[PDB]
Amino acid sequence: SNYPAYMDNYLKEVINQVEEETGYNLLTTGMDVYTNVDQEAQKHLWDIYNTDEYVAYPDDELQVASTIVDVSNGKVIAQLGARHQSSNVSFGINQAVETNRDWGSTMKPITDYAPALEYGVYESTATIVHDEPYNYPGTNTPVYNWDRGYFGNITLQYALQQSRNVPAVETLNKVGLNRAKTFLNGLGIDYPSIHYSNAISSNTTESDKKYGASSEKMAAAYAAFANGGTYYKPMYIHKVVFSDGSEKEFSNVGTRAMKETTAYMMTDMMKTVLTYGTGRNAYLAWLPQAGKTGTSNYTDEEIENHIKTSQFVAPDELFAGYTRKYSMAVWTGYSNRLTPLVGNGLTVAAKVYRSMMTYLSEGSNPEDWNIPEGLYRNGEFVFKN
Amino acid sequence: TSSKIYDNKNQLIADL
Ligand SMILES: *C(=O)[C@@H](NC(=O)/C(=N\OC)c1csc(N)n1)[C@@H]1N=C(C(=O)O)C(=C)CS1
Ligand SMILES: [Cl-]
Ligand SMILES: [Cl-]
Ligand SMILES: [Zn+2]
Ligand SMILES: [Zn+2]
Ligand SMILES: [Zn+2]
Ligand SMILES: [Zn+2]
Ligand SMILES: [Zn+2]
Repeated sequence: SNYPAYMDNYLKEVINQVEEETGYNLLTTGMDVYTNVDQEAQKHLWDIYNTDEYVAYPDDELQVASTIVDVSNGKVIAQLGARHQSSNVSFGINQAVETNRDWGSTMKPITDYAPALEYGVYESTATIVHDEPYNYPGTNTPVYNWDRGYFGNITLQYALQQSRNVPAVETLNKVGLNRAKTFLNGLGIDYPSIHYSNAISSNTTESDKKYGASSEKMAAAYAAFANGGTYYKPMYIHKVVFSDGSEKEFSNVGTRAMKETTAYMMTDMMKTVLTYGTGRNAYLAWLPQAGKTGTSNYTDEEIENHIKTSQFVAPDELFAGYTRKYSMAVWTGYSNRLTPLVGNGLTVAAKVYRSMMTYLSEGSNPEDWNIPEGLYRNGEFVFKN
Repeated sequence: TSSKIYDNKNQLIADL
């Protein structure tokens, strides 16, 4: 024995964060490290992943990777990048932190809508947007919705709820690429160069751990919504003790990335995603929470030469939700993007989220968010004073 | 070289 299997991923990042911070590799240098991982939470997550006691998987090769963050300090309390993957070699690639996969629509809240309300492009969640034939700015390439259809004049909250692409890209045009990119920096996310395609895709040209999105980064980002607009750099360690006796404490300093009002508005709209939208498989009548779903697609080449079914398919299915205490981003798909997620497999990400959040909150007495000063309700929407 | 690692409840979880 050396270390349990369920901590492989977590321990991998600890080694790295200590390395980045102090500059020493604890595998060749004696140190005592106190981490933020919630052992019991980890264990439970592992069972959700590797057992059939919580979620019905279509098979054992389907993958999952998620990260749970404490929205009050950015501490990563649980993380796991793969399931039923026992190719024992320690600290292999941890998918929870890799930004090689597309997070689709989970990018809409932080890349289009948050910035819009933040910068005054929209004054309320009732604002009327446009889901009509529309081409990517500066091109004749059309922006398609999954059903290749259009709802026309719908409200901001409804556009998000049903995850309509047109309104999202259009919104990104009104917000402006440069400040949309600056707004993501406030949430830890960045691209080499941002493009309109990023209004609904995290797909980027350069492949680094920094560019794009990963469960790790998405959770930290959404944590900002939950706590009122403050972004905390994800942390795996909070203290290390060198063999000499001197110690190092790591601070959870948070930076405001959006107004208190913007956060409440985004949150308000995102809970309707779980109630009447795409994220209905993660809904809990007793838990005040909000989230967003995402589905990536296959290229034409892929659909014709590699996809052998007429069933709705995708290489990636994602969910990123949060309660008032915890933020969790989930990723699902196969190591080989060419193996699609089908029917039952697509509900996996949401259900994995629901199971974990149940575990983390059913015991406590969860509180809701309170309408901050500067906004007022009016039936189903929220407006600025 | 040996490095002990603890969780958030400050209880040992690994030694490397
Ligand atoms: C957001 O996720 C959005 N997704 C897409 O438009 C994409 N494919 O649709 C098949 C997409 C985004 S990035 C990429 N390569 N392809 C909408 N999201 C959902 C959802 O489940 O949240 C939809 C159901 C409709 S499409
Ligand atoms: Cl109308
Ligand atoms: Cl020691
Ligand atoms: Zn359990
Ligand atoms: Zn197995
Ligand atoms: Zn328009
Ligand atoms: Zn461009
Ligand atoms: Zn401590």
